[PDB]
Amino acid sequence: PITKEEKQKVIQEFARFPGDTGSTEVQVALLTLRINRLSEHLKVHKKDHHSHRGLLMMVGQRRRLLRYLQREDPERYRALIEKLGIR
Amino acid sequence: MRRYEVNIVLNPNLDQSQLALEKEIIQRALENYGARVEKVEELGLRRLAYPIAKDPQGYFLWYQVEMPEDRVNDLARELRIRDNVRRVMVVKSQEPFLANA
Amino acid sequence: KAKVKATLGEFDLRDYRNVEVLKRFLSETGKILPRRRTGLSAKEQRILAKTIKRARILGLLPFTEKLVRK
Amino acid sequence: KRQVASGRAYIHASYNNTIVTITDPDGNPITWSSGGVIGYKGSRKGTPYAAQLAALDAAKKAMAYGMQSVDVIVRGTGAGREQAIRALQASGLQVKSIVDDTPVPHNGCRPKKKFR
RNA sequence: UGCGCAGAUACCGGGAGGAACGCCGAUGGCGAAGGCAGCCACCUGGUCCACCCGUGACGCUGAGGCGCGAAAGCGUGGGGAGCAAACCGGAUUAGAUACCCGGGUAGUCCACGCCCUAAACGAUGCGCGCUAGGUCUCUGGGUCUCCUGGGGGCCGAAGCUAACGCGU
Ligand SMILES: [Mg+2]
Ligand SMILES: [Mg+2]
Ligand SMILES: [Mg+2]
Ligand SMILES: [Mg+2]
Ligand SMILES: [Mg+2]
Ligand SMILES: [Mg+2]
Ligand SMILES: [Mg+2]
Ligand SMILES: [Mg+2]
Ligand SMILES: [Mg+2]
Ligand SMILES: [Mg+2]
Ligand SMILES: [Mg+2]
Ligand SMILES: [Mg+2]
Ligand SMILES: [Mg+2]
Ligand SMILES: [Mg+2]
Ligand SMILES: [Mg+2]
Ligand SMILES: [Mg+2]
Ligand SMILES: [Mg+2]
Ligand SMILES: [Mg+2]
Ligand SMILES: [Mg+2]
Ligand SMILES: [Mg+2]
Ligand SMILES: [Mg+2]
Ligand SMILES: [Mg+2]
Ligand SMILES: [Mg+2]
Ligand SMILES: [Mg+2]
Ligand SMILES: [Mg+2]
Ligand SMILES: [Mg+2]
Ligand SMILES: [Mg+2]
Ligand SMILES: [Mg+2]
Ligand SMILES: [Mg+2]
Ligand SMILES: [Mg+2]
Ligand SMILES: [Mg+2]
Ligand SMILES: [Mg+2]
Ligand SMILES: [Mg+2]
Ligand SMILES: [Mg+2]
Repeated sequence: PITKEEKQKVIQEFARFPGDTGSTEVQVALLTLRINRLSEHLKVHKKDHHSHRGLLMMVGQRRRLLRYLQREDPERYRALIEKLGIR
Repeated sequence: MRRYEVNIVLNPNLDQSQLALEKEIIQRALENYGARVEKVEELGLRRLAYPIAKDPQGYFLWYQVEMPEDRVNDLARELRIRDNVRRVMVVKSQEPFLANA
Repeated sequence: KAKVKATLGEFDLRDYRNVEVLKRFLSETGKILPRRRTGLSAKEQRILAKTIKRARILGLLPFTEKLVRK
Repeated sequence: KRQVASGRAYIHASYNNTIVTITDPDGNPITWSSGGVIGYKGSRKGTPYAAQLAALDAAKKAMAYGMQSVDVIVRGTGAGREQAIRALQASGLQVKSIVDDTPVPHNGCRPKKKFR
């Protein structure tokens, strides 16, 4: 799955300051981690639709957070995008 | 890794040569699959509740291991290959849920 | 009639290898006794079912028996 | 011509018939009777009377082979399943034990429309 | 009708193969719906509770679109035990193109691709806020006769309804 080790590695990579766990950046990072885990899981297991729902919703939430960061401070949006390689 | 329990039931007719053979065969398989053995319980001769392979008894082995998860299934395959090995069941270890405590 | 949990000690509901205790939860036949007769909780029965089935695959507890009566 | 003197008596009891087999302790049969073996032909075969007379015919056929001790196995439900046992007891055969081994599936095979 | 002297049925032993999981089993659980019951392991989605830690309105709905979608049915290749449309018989009957009985092909199962319906039902769209309680239950937490969340039920305040009824 996704152990707390990998998790904290990601949170700590994207934290806007130490002790930050709820940044929009940290959020879209974590989201995109599970997104890629799920998509790789769905390259095989194509016939598993009930998880595929999970993925649709995840991309939804990711795009809402990104659409927020775009509106508020676009510079950090471009930094995040360029760091994760999205869009 | 995770920590599992390997139950193995084999034919209760083996002399010392064959039993030592099947057992060190299980050792070798576990080595090849990367299983660190934390403890072992050799129960041995036990009357089965029903005939298995027409044999009314079974020789019981219980292992507690820690090993890579993605290698569990393959491991079980490798175990069931032996003729003398009759039951293979690997279970993920669990906390001993008490009742009537 | 007394219930099984009532007349029993502190036992591990998850241990599939303990036949001496599990055999207390089967009927005359190999069936699993309802919670009305076992005195277990919803969760407790849910766990017992699985551990009994695991033990049945090991040849430790039977799948079914024969009724000696009638 | 065998002299088993002890064995098994199987009561197969359906709603359309009751038939009795009598075997040695290893399961191999000796003699048997049924609802049609005695005179009855139609629905009258599944009656408990026919169960009695079938049981007794088979028990007398067991006497000549020397049967005294008998273990009774019972498969099925139906009229005269009990009546066949009660006939088996007063048959002069000492009944060692009685078991119900009626085969029930674990929901494996789809039954006929009649049974759903 | 059918099967049985080429020895069936009933019984014991060995073997093959397909399908479905008895008891647990619930008035129970999970899921967005369709739906999901042997067991083990792997991958994997949702959801709930406690802490009050982080972001700072990022929210709700949602025409189009896209994905899912019981059964039946369609295509190719498998498979094929039991059941079983069509169909072949036997009965019943005024007739029997049926209910009942003996058979039996598709199909029911697998893979991959179609099809997109339904009493697809809670015949009750989604989200939030407010409005007595009592009782049964599933599952968390707690200073654990109880208190406090989240589901599933039954009575019922205020109120609503044509009425039946609905009623945190
Ligand atoms: Mg083997
Ligand atoms: Mg008859
Ligand atoms: Mg009755
Ligand atoms: Mg039915
Ligand atoms: Mg003939
Ligand atoms: Mg003929
Ligand atoms: Mg012929
Ligand atoms: Mg047989
Ligand atoms: Mg087989
Ligand atoms: Mg075949
Ligand atoms: Mg049930
Ligand atoms: Mg705060
Ligand atoms: Mg602030
Ligand atoms: Mg929505
Ligand atoms: Mg739409
Ligand atoms: Mg469909
Ligand atoms: Mg279908
Ligand atoms: Mg087809
Ligand atoms: Mg075909
Ligand atoms: Mg048929
Ligand atoms: Mg038919
Ligand atoms: Mg006809
Ligand atoms: Mg006619
Ligand atoms: Mg008429
Ligand atoms: Mg429905
Ligand atoms: Mg409305
Ligand atoms: Mg929503
Ligand atoms: Mg309530
Ligand atoms: Mg508590
Ligand atoms: Mg629900
Ligand atoms: Mg409630
Ligand atoms: Mg009123
Ligand atoms: Mg009401
Ligand atoms: Mg409120």
